[PDB]
Amino acid sequence: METFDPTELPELLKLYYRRLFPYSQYYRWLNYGGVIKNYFQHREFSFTLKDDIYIRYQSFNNQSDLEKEMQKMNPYKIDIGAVYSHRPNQHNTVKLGAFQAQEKELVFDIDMTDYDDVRRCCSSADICPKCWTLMTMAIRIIDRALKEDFGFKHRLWVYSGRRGVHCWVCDESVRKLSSAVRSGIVEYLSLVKGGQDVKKKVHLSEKIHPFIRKSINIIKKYFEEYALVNQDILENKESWDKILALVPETIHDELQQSFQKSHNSLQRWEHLKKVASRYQNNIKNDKYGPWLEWEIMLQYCFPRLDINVSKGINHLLKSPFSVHPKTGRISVPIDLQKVDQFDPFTVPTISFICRELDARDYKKTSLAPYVKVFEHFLENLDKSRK
Amino acid sequence: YPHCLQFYLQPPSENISLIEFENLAIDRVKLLKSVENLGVSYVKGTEQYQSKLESELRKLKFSYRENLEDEYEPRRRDHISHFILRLAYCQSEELRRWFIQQEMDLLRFRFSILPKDKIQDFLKDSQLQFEAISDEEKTLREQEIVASSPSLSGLKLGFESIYKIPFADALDLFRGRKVYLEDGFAYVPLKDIVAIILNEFRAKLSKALALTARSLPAVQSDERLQPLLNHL
Amino acid sequence: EQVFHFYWLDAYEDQYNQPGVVFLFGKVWIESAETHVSCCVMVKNIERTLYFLPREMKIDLNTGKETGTPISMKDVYEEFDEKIATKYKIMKFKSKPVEKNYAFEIPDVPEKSEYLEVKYSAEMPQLPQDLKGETFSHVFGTNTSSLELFLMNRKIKGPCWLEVKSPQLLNQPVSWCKVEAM
Ligand SMILES: [Zn+2]
Repeated sequence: METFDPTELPELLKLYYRRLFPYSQYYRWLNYGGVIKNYFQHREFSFTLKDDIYIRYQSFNNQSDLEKEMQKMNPYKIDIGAVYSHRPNQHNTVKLGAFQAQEKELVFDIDMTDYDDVRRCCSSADICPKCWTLMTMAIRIIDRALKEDFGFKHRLWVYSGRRGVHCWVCDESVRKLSSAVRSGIVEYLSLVKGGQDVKKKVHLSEKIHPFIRKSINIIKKYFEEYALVNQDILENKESWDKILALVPETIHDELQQSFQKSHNSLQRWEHLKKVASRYQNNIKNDKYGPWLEWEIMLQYCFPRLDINVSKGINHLLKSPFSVHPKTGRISVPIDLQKVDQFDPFTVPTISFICRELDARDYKKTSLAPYVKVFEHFLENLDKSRK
Repeated sequence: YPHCLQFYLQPPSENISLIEFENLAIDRVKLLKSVENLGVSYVKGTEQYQSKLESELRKLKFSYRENLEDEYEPRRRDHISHFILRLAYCQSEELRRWFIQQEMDLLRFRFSILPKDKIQDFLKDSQLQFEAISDEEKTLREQEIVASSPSLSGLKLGFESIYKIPFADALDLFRGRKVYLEDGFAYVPLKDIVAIILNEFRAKLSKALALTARSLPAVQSDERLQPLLNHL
Repeated sequence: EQVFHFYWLDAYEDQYNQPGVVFLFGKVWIESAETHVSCCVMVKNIERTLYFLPREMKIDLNTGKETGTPISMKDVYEEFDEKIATKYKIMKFKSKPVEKNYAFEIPDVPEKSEYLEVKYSAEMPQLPQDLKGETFSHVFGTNTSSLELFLMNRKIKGPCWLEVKSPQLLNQPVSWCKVEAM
């Protein structure tokens, strides 16, 4: 997954900035009806032209000159940036050390490289439907997390285009909470804690957290299908050798015994469960628990979190419907209403949306559908405004 | 037992007797030193640690039964006592430490005896979210509360008036996965209520404390308050 | 042009007795006795300098209300032209715009601003210090000290060796040194 020729990108942005951007809807979605003064003007942008010359201190008063300059330059990477304490483009006027970042929309990102600890379907630049099963399942848990135990309803979801998916939520006041709260929620959702260094990455303690209960109820509906259908992870020495090396040892030979007398990958896990029923997670009491087996399942499909992007007030990320030149693909709105019907391969690139319009507004092609999610969130905002 | 238990605030600009001034000074300092000693002797929950203190403290005129608005005697004594000793320890970290730490533990103790209804209602009078659940929710959410946290054993959780919260100040009860969640309105036993009360108290208290220490020179032009200027 | 080495110790001047006039004093290498002897230096060409800090509006100075117009360096230059000559009859001047800095006790003005740097010889008299115009906010550099002006312009590090490039001789010696150079 990438782009194949930067030759078209100049003219593509040339037309896009001209007549392919919800400058009305965007000015709205940012300024938020202008309910606050010096609200938009300090809401920052960062722009990146040829050779990736990324530059801070970018902002314009209202939609008109915003457009005019966007079309004057056509930046090739655009980050929305927190409303810092004062005038961004005139930052160096006040006494130094007095310009900082007050209030930021709360951001989240999850990578596909996250799953690379076991991901064997495709590469770091190439994908397939198998890994995308994760981009279909993981978001469900994270979404419903904020949908049922965080008292928010201003959620918005996008897939970057190459690896990550984004969530730029602008909740009533969370836009204006302390970095401490950021780190807090991060710590909260950071359940399976594993990169490429530690093996027993989940020392899940005894008593569960009902959050984890709903997590499980989601796991036993969407993991095993992908696992033993799209991968059949018990296929050769390679995969399960990246598996059995996190396990206690009293039975650690029976699993391989089931490994290499096989014509499928089902009775293996079946006898796994069986011996677990005769295994003792607790030598003390009669609570034979799914600690290790479900740690296995979850860790093999769990949203790996970032420890610095979901707390900092300096990392800025892309704009709604701003092109990712290095995939063609542009920001695709993602919804629970669409999680059951998404495919990454069919959704269009900048090249493809261009060839779409290369045939008045977004009101003709599938871009009006794609921004139905946008204007839907905006509708909710109208309902958010009293 | 008295209204006394309250979060210190709003210096009471009366005008008073010089005698009563130094009296309150000495009294309160005695109480402090004592509490420290009594504490370091035993462990907290021991009933000596209760009996002895609830004897001494009641002896020095600070905790009796119901009376009028604020000009009841012992609450007034507590009030002016603190808001004097404030002028005592504004000249070290070690000092300000010791003072904070001691007042902290005192308030802990002196507060741990109020009747439950008085507890919750005075919390209500304190700030906004300081509000209680309905015990029906105990039945409704026993699974959630018990299985969620390891801070409770079995099914025998007493009839504690559990509390509704904003997560925005739960900043450790939840990130450590120690509580059930209802849209950040987590429900936690009284223990952590005391904890959080005491922590916000420490914070706000230090935040005030530093100010006077940044505003000393006034006393420098008097010498009646020469002992407590820096001589306790 | 000719030149000759010497040293300098004293730096004396006075505004009133004569403005735009400085005096330097020190030692001068002399070959006749193979030593250094007395001499001085008179100095003309002293420049009062101003930094015009602006507003960004045509605000009525008699009621204090904005009106909705930006400011150009041309604009403040115009108000200079037609305010100095309005009450001080500028004979000729020179100026450039510069973006400069300030970090001291003056309210609400920042360390990064527009300024119209206006030079002119000390010949012209001075003004009220906190002066302002209808379009601009203030001007720094009114009560300046010609001495420190020369110093912090030419950046001299205190006592040090010097020589005299382009030395032109004076009208009538009024110092008491065997030699003199203007
Ligand atoms: Zn693949």
